Amino acid sequence: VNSFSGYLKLTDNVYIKNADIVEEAKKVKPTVVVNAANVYLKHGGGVAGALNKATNNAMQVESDDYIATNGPLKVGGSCVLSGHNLAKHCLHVVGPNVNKGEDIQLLKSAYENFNQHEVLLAPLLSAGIFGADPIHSLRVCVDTVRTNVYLAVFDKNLYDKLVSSFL
Ligand SMILES: CC(C)(O)[C@@H]1CCCN1c1ncnc2[nH]ccc12
Repeated sequence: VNSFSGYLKLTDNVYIKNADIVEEAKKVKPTVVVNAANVYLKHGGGVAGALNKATNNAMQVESDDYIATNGPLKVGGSCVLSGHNLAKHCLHVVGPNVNKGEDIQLLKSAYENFNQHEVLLAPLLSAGIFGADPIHSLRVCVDTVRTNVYLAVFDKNLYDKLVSSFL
């Protein structure tokens, strides 16, 4: 039993809700919140910009030190950093950005990072400003993640389409 509330159950391990991931994290304080990161950990917009803003830019300061030490992530890769005031940890995961010409096949690799964590709050990888089809991202999530994932979908209209079209 966990403290996630109001989710629709899609499969044995995947749950979905129309919600702002920032407000969800602040309420639940999950062990792991997933960020929709880029390889530079430059948290400018979308989920990343919103999460970072909610940390008063502390996420960006920590991220800049991480990059200065380690260099950029790989597309499809991840790193674990602090969750600041939002969660214990933030798993920064880089899905392919179609608006940069990146290979959508890397979306499965991106979701594989979730399997290293028993329970996560997360957005749909590569959706929104990353330019992929959210229906496809949900399918890849369900077919790749085996741990317990609670998906927050910001746009109510998109949420209804994801639910109604889910196979
Ligand atoms: C599918 C996406 C890209 O993840 C959705 C579609 C709109 C934005 N986005 C978000 N989802 C959850 N929490 C969020 N907080 C700020 C933005 C945001």
